[PDB]
Amino acid sequence: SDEINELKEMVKDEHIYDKLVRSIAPAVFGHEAVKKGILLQMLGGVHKSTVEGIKLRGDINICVVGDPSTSKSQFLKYVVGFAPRSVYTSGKASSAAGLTAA
Amino acid sequence: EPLRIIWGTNVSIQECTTNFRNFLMSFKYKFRKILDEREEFINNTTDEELYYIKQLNEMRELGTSNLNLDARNLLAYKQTEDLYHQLLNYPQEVISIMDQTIKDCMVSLIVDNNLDYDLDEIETKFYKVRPYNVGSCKGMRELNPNDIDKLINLKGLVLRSTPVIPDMKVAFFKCNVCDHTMAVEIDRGVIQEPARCERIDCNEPNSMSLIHNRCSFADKQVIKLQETPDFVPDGQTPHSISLCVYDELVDSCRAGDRIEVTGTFRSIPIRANSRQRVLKSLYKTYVDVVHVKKVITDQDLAKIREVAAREDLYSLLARSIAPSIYELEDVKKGILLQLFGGTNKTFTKGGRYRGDINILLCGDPSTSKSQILQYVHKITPRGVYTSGKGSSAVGLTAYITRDVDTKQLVLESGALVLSDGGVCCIDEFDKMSDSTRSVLHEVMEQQTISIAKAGIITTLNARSSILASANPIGSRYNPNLPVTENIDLPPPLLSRFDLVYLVLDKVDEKNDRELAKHLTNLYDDVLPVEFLTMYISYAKEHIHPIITEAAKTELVRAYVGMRKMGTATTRQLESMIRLAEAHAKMKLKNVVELEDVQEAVRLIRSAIKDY
DNA sequence: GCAGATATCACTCAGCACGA
DNA sequence: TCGTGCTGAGTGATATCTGCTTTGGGTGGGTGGGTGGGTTGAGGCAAT
Ligand SMILES: Nc1ncnc2c1ncn2[C@@H]1O[C@H](COP(=O)(O)OP(=O)(O)O)[C@@H](O)[C@H]1O
Ligand SMILES: Nc1ncnc2c1ncn2[C@@H]1O[C@H](COP(=O)(O)OP(=O)(O)O)[C@@H](O)[C@H]1O
Ligand SMILES: [Mg+2]
Ligand SMILES: [Zn+2]
Repeated sequence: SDEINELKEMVKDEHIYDKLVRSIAPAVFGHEAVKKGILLQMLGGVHKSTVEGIKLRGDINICVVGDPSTSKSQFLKYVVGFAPRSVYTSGKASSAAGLTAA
Repeated sequence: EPLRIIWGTNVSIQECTTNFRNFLMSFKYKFRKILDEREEFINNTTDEELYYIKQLNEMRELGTSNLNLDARNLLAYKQTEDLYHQLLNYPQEVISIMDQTIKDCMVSLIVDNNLDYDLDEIETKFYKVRPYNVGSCKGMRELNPNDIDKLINLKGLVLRSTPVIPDMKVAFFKCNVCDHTMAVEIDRGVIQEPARCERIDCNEPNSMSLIHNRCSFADKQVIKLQETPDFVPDGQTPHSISLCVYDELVDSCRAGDRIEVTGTFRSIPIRANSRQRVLKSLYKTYVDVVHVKKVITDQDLAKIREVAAREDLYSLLARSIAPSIYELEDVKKGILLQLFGGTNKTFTKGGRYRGDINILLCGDPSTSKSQILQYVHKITPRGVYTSGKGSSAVGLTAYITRDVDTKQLVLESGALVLSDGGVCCIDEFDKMSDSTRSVLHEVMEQQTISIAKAGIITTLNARSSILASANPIGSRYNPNLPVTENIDLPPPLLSRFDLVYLVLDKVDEKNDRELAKHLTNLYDDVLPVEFLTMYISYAKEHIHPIITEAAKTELVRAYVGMRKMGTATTRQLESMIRLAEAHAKMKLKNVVELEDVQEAVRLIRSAIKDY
């Protein structure tokens, strides 16, 4: 009941969207678009199956491109340290297997 | 009055016990000095005190059951001259007698001294002696049958050790009928089992059963020792000898370590087949280890704190790190600050921040680059001297393999992983394929390596400092063209390095003269390396600087000024922070002052060089 | 021919009741 | 008050008996021998 009360208080606020955007990745400084993208990725989208039987995707993929020395890996480390289920992998270390069924 | 005597000899055990008790009771280290013709070195405090009495008292206070013994001390005394030979020739009986005498001495010390120490703890404790320095170190290729069942001394390299093996000590039997429990001892690996229940009312024969989980057990481990490479006569496969260690000495030596072991050179038969008493005529040889040696005081702390007060400490340390190198004070200073390292930060709501400094030494060929690399490689406690074109991308990080003994998938540690907490060294950075260099991108940024391939998904910590060197594309460095052209390497990579030095061998009539006079004398004091290592270790362990407001107020200014004159990115500000923290560590301060950060920024501008 | 696990038979010992 | 001949009982030594292979794998070898048998497939890494 108490957690439900807190949740409904959260929803009641009319500035929820920007509050969540600001909260995400607190360590990094003022990257609103990237934080918004990470949030929307975390929420995800509805997956549906037509009358056919073919499946329409419902997940979101985001790629952050930037010059070195910028705050790219900080976002990734935050997601790894916050998301319910997640893994961290490197491009050079990873291979066809391990990144897929082996 | 039967007389106890060691089998096959004429030594009375009571004589051994009384002589050892007298030696322990009254022995002063001055005798050891007298024996070695060191009479003039005798003091009046340490050498006039009962050595082993203090050893036993310290044992009791710390609650330990081990007393390391020196045979040369036995030789020093008068009553125990023959005891040395007896120990050498009949190690097992003498060792057992010494253990029992040590226990008796402890009990007598407690009782006679009228101390309040409870007798229960000492009574139920097993005491063991570990003699060492028992004579010349025999070679692994000089052990003959003559030297069987005698105390020998060996040195070698550990190759592999088995996991802990439980060895039975006291068996436990329970009668199936009357549920009566009795404990029986084990002699020579044989259980003295009872034929029938020991009770009088119940005497049912063959009704006793062994309760496996109530018998007392000890620790056993088997190690393989390979002789040192030097002993190899004509370049063949080095020989190996097996060792057995029990109780405390278990898990005392790791794989790939040089140790000196004293033990009994035993021999044991091998059964021809599992289901018969038949034995092979050839006996297996092995060593029963009784001692293993792997080959800060308040006074030192009072001494160390004296150096820190010295005004010219920076110059002293920079001049002592690399005594031979001449007139490279800035390079030496930069190298030194890498050994100390920045300050460690544990940080939730985010990620850990590590104060590790990366230095690049790129310049003209003949200048002392590799020499400094070797000099630092010696000082650091951990590090791998990897080179260019002699290392691989996988070889640096980690290699996936399988364990034959366990038949399980395991992974080895690469050069970077093996340097966790040390300083990695790379010689030819330019002569390295960019495929392998991409590995270093994550090491210098996240201080971790993540591998996901062939069913292994795990991350290995690589919290190490990188010290690399590069040479110019041409035969020398040309000042005219910019830095990004002369040294190769991607421009972005050069920005990652905390400091990037540039040492060039200009031609002059005085610099060359002085250098020649300095490199020819081989055919301004510097601290001994032994003390310097302790200094850096103490500073790295205890001190932990914390930034002050004055530091931030001008650090913002310094970073913004660096960016204004224009390559300069946030990594430079983080490098300034790390360097300021590291320099404060040198002077043993818990607060970073304006002077230290000024020195850090001074070093950074004057490395690339102030055209 | 050789070692080990197994079962067979024969011999000798401590208790018992009676007679001296 | 007591001494000794008969009995059931239980080990000790000895009689027959099964077994004498056994086993998949290269720190068990090839002077133990093939009539005792062993017939992959993906994934990772050095060389280039
Ligand atoms: N906006 C920021 N907020 C906090 N830290 C930052 C920011 N920008 C850069 N940094 C720091 O600079 C360092 C360099 O970034 P890095 O992770 O190397 O980027 P890349 O992923 O491109 O290599 C990071 O470790 C980070 O701590
Ligand atoms: N300033 C100096 N101090 C001491 N030795 C020097 C100095 N400059 C050059 N040398 C000598 O010149 C040689 C340079 O070789 P090296 O250090 O291997 O150069 P690099 O590693 O850069 O190819 C060294 O053996 C060293 O003895
Ligand atoms: Mg070199
Ligand atoms: Zn019983």
